[PDB]
Amino acid sequence: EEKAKSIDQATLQLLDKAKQDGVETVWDRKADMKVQCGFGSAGVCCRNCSMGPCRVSPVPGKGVERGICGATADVIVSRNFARMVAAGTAAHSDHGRSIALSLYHTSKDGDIKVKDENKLKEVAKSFNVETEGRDIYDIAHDVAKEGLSNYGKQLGEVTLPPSLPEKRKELWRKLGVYPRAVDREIAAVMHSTHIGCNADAEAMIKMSMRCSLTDGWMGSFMGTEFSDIMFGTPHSIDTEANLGVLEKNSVNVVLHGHEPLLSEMVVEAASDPELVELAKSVGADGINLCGMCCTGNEVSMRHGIKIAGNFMQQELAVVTGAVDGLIVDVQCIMPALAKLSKSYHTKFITTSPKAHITDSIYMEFDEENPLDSAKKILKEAILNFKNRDQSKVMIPELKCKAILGYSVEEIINKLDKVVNTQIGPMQTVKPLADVLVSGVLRGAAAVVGCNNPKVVQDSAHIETIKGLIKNDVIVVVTGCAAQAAAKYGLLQKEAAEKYAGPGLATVCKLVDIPPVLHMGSCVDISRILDLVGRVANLLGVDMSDLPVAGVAPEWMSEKAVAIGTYVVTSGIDTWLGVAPPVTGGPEVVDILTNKMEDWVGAKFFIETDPHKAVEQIVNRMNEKRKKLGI
Amino acid sequence: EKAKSIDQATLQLLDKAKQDGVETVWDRKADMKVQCGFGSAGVCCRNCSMGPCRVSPVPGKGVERGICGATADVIVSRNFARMVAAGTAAHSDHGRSIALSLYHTSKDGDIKVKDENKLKEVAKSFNVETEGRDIYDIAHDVAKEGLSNYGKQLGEVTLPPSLPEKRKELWRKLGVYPRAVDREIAAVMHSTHIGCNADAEAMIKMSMRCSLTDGWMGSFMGTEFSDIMFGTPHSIDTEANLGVLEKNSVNVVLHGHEPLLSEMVVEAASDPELVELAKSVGADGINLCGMCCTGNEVSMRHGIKIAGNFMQQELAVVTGAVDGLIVDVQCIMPALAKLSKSYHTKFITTSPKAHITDSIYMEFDEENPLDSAKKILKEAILNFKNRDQSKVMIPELKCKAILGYSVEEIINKLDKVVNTQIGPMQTVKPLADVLVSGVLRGAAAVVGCNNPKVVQDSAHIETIKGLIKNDVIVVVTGCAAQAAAKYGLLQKEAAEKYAGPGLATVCKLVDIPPVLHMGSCVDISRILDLVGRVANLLGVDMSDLPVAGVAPEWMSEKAVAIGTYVVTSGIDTWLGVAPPVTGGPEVVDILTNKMEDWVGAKFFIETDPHKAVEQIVNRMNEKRKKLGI
Ligand code: SF4
Ligand code: SF4
Ligand code: SF4
Ligand SMILES: [Ca+2]
Ligand SMILES: [Ca+2]
Ligand SMILES: [Ca+2]
Ligand SMILES: [Ca+2]
Ligand SMILES: [Cl-]
Ligand SMILES: [Cl-]
Ligand SMILES: [Cl-]
Ligand SMILES: [Cl-]
Ligand SMILES: [Cl-]
Ligand SMILES: [Cl-]
Repeated sequence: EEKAKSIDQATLQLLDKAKQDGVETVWDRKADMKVQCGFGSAGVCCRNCSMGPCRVSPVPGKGVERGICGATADVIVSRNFARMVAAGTAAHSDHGRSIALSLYHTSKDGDIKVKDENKLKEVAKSFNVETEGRDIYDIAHDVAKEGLSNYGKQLGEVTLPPSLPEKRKELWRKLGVYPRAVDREIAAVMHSTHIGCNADAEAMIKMSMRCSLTDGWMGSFMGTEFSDIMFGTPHSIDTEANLGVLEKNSVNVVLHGHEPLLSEMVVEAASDPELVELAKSVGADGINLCGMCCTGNEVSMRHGIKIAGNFMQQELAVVTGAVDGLIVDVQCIMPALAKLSKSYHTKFITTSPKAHITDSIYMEFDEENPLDSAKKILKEAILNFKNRDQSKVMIPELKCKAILGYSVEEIINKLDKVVNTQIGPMQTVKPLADVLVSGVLRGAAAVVGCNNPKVVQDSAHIETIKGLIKNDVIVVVTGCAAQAAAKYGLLQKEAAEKYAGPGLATVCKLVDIPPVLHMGSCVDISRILDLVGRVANLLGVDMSDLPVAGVAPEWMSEKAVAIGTYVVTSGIDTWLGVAPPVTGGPEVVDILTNKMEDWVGAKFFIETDPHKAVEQIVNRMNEKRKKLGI
Repeated sequence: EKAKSIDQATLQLLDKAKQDGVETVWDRKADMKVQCGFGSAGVCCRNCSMGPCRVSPVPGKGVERGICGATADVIVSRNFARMVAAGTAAHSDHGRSIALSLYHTSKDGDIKVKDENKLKEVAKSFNVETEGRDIYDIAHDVAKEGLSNYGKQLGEVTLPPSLPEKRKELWRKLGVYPRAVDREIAAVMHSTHIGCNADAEAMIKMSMRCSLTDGWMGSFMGTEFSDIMFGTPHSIDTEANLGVLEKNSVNVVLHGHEPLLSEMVVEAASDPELVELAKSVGADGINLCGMCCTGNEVSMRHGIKIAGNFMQQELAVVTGAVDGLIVDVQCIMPALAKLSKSYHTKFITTSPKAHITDSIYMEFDEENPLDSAKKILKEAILNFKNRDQSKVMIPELKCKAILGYSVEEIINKLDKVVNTQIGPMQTVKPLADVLVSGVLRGAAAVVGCNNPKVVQDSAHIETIKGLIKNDVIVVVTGCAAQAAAKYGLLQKEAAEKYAGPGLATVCKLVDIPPVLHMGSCVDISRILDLVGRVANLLGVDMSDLPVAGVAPEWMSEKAVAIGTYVVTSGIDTWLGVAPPVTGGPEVVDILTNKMEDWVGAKFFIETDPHKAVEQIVNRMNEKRKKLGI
């Protein structure tokens, strides 16, 4: 009768417990919202000044046509869209900015240090920083200074990655969307969306495209590249996923958020002899560290830390009654966790001055003394195990194995296994390019995205991934979408025979990989751009000429909008499972889902049905294959 | 039905607009009927696709939290902070463009260093050497240091000297000291994103830190660098209101905010070739008029007649005499594109930052600025040939006004009341003297745009008139200054007609009107400078002086950023239009109560201007008693 809440049995079990406990969840608050405002849902409501609030008609020819200022529905909708990109870009901007500042404070006998010297030497080449006969920390600081300039330089040209084809750069230049400093483009969009500024849908949407580029090729890239320098480049690693990872007799410390420095220090803190003994003093087996959302992906990729769950599972993790400490930093942390943690012994600890949540324990993460600060927070979670009500604990016995760490460096290393020593070249993406041109693999898709109560949890993610791998399309995943697959069991070597098509199953067996490749967090989507870029450069074509696609089956965050925008602007078609608020703007719908193709060689596709989406992705990929002659 | 405006010229053309069958901002306001109450109270959130969400502004009843679990106070505080971030961004790009122009100055170039003295003083603030060096070498170094304040990630930002050290340490202690301009905008846009900040007090403090990068930096730099290249304003005469348009002349109206284009269109209007072209088409000459901030910037430095303010822009086209309406960015109603189709007027858009569909687009080349301005102005001149003199109607109503009261000019004027054998010269001591003596009960700043929720110019005039009667010297900027220019308060004659005993006496001695026009809103930085200078001269903080700010009819997000930095700077601010904060009880308490305990000043929302004037006078007397003056 009522639509299912989720496809995961562990999620469905804890949802029943939440009802019996009397607590409210995101699914319950969705029902409370009832019918959602159509004006806001169509994007035709404007609040960019105090002359309104204005609400024009989404159906042209009837109702109120213009806003008080004169803005038409297309103007209102295009500005509303722009601001989402600018907000999404800002979330990834501060993320990478913080990583770069950490790189600037690295020392040989310090809490934060350079782990991957080889990666730093390569990154230093792109930023024009010398490496010959110099201290790795002196290079790291000069690189950090050059990287930080990309955020607010007002003169000169910005440094872009080598994987970005020159054809794509020239296309942006001629279109007028070449990126500038990161914070500069955010201000540019915010200024033009102000009352009495831009009133042209095409120009506004182009401003968002320019802004979104500073996220994917600058904010996220540097965030990913510098994280690999300081914490290590990820490689194929095993781990367990789903809420079944929590242990009843151990202290459970769940890390949620996005910033990787705090989670890297809580991992090291879990290995301090004093803290391991304090856990035993309280009556625990040990310290069971778990992750959720990006911060969890960033730790499972590098240290194989177990994943508790994705975005909409964050409330149900507390409902298990086994989370002693829930340490959060920034982004995608539902404020409900403060009210929910009151009904349990769980301690909700906020650490970033960027994300303060009312009625929550606030323990600021001292970046000057990071390891000491991490130990102080972890100690509080350990001591809280004393207040655990073991009789009311209920951790569903449902976990799944998964393989991740599939960075571009790791994928290239694995592809070397299928290269002949006497013929083929080494450490290049050629094996992947060869399989795509031949036609063994119909194409390569990137399923990324969040969880939305408008879609059954994980339903569209699994249906979409399944359908693509069945049609010989290798799938790469990141963020909550990657976790959704890890929970189902698609991130396993044995998933190739079970779900992959004829060609993909052959490639999986030869290269020895699962049919779905976990490439990391949403910031790690820059690795997908890097991979697709290398394939394009190796074949001497632009990214728009390859049979590639991006999918966001379930998405909410303004970050997903910026991600989609920079993916389409980079030349990769993107399918959206959740419809953005553009319905009321006919010109905006035409631009996003049609005219855009003429500007960047790619377009948006809105499809809520995942079965129809895979049909469209395959047909579109084939169209691009026929044009290229492959 | 309520009156649409108090100005007779405006009411006359509103009748013509009806007869011509054209739409105006007032018509579209009526069409919006009962505007939404969730958006009005600020309890509607669209920061993620899980929404839209709408909680109840009335605690206890209706939906309590959003889908993510965000309470009303969070939703309201995030919505308020985004208004500040947007307002700050608008001024940021304005000043940034000015700093880039300062970096491209040349001895034999279109953009030059007109005020060398000001640049030398500004160089001291940025720690740039000014001894035995080319003025353009100093200008480029000052421009580079100014540009750093927009995106420096390491080190501290440079703030102007007028800012008291007490105020700086107070911001530091509160955690709202300013970082780079664009960096702070990113910080607000980030913390407002789903799953980030969910504390009203923290969010409102983040917005205050962001707003400070607008007043003491972008707006301050924008004003300072503009005075260097285009000249520092001094007392000048001009005429205001739509009566300034001439039926037998080429009427070129400059609307917008950017000053470089306007400055170049003025220089272009003197090109012999363009002067003769105006004669070839059969005109008396080139009648240059301005509107909104851009019109203020040109009227402050060149006395260019002011056609009107924000809600009069459509009515300027309705006269049927505007041959060319050249625009750039900020507050250029998009309605002008459709409205211009009913008349011969050529609506020209010149900025890639503000493209408007169905408008003639002539990009203003910043590499060849004078040649670019000449090419745009030529199109406006040639359009005179397409005028239909039978459908023209310019109200025979204009007003004389005096403006150009920069801090330098106010000080220069105050030196005439200083004995050659006692007080120092070029200081604000005479103004602090009258304020401490009690002759001037205080000093209020009336700034702001125009909103259909309020009768056009009604609150501006009633507030200004009421403050000057109660011996409170009034300083004005933007549409509020233009409103006063049209009424006739920016005249020396207005002191005897509308000012109190003390203020009328001071006006007679200093030889000034009772209301001083200090420029555009980027020129509100002059108000901060002036108040800051008085605070430093008296060895106190800005929150200790009997000063206040008023926004009787605001609407722009810039106005929210202005108000926020004015309160954060220590000056109490009154709002004539209620912002979208009603639905957040904690947010209301923070802005209108706890803020006083954080920065020594708070917000006051009052729609009735007569009540607002009483509240301002009482609050000033309260601060005077605490100081013993
Ligand atoms: S503010 Fe807009 S989106 Fe929100 S409830 Fe009102 S009309 Fe709908
Ligand atoms: S900018 Fe225009 S559409 Fe938006 S609230 Fe203001 S008058 Fe209405
Ligand atoms: S921020 Fe919260 S209340 Fe707003 S749309 Fe998102 S989930 Fe809903
Ligand atoms: Ca890079
Ligand atoms: Ca393995
Ligand atoms: Ca701490
Ligand atoms: Ca100065
Ligand atoms: Cl390669
Ligand atoms: Cl009327
Ligand atoms: Cl019209
Ligand atoms: Cl006409
Ligand atoms: Cl002084
Ligand atoms: Cl009157």
